Amino acid sequence: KVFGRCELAAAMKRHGLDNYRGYSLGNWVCAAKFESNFNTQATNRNTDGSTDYGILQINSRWWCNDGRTPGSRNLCNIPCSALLSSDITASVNCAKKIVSDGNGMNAWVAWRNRCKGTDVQAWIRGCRL
Ligand SMILES: CC(=O)N[C@@H]1[C@@H](O)[C@H](O[C@@H]2O[C@H](CO)[C@@H](O[C@@H]3O[C@H](CO)[C@@H](O)[C@H](O)[C@H]3NC(C)=O)[C@H](O)[C@H]2NC(C)=O)[C@@H](CO)O[C@H]1O
Ligand SMILES: [Cl-]
Repeated sequence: KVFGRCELAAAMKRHGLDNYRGYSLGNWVCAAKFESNFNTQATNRNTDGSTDYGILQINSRWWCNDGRTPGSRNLCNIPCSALLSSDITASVNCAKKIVSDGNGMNAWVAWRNRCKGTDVQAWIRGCRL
């Protein structure tokens, strides 16, 4: 599923990400835009052999099991394929644990390099929230 911007904003708010760990909704929408272009099916291989999955490009070295990332963890206790669903529940629940793990939203490379320190409020402009 390719979410609309305000569509994804509304789904993220419903699942409790607006101001989760202090990060306003626009941060999460901006992160998803540059991680996945709002595409729940997005996957990308990393040089270390891990893969990033879904709307928030959650990585198989730490967070989910894809059966092909040796010596990895599965800290969200979930198959990585669950992160590709049109329903973002699994991705949001896993994202909550990631952003709680010490480094905040810096865990998302695209957020650090493209959203952090910008006017992220613009990402929810016009949305009926
Ligand atoms: C969205 C996503 O999947 N992002 C991936 C990152 O999560 C990952 O970064 C590494 O994440 C682990 C787990 O959060 C980091 O470990 C934590 O490090 C902090 C100290 O910095 C410590 O407080 C935590 O206890 C520790 N958690 C553990 C050990 O479970 C680790 O620092 C991150 N590594 C780096 C190089 O930033 C990166 C890299 O694999 O991938 C993203 O895609
Ligand atoms: Cl980047």
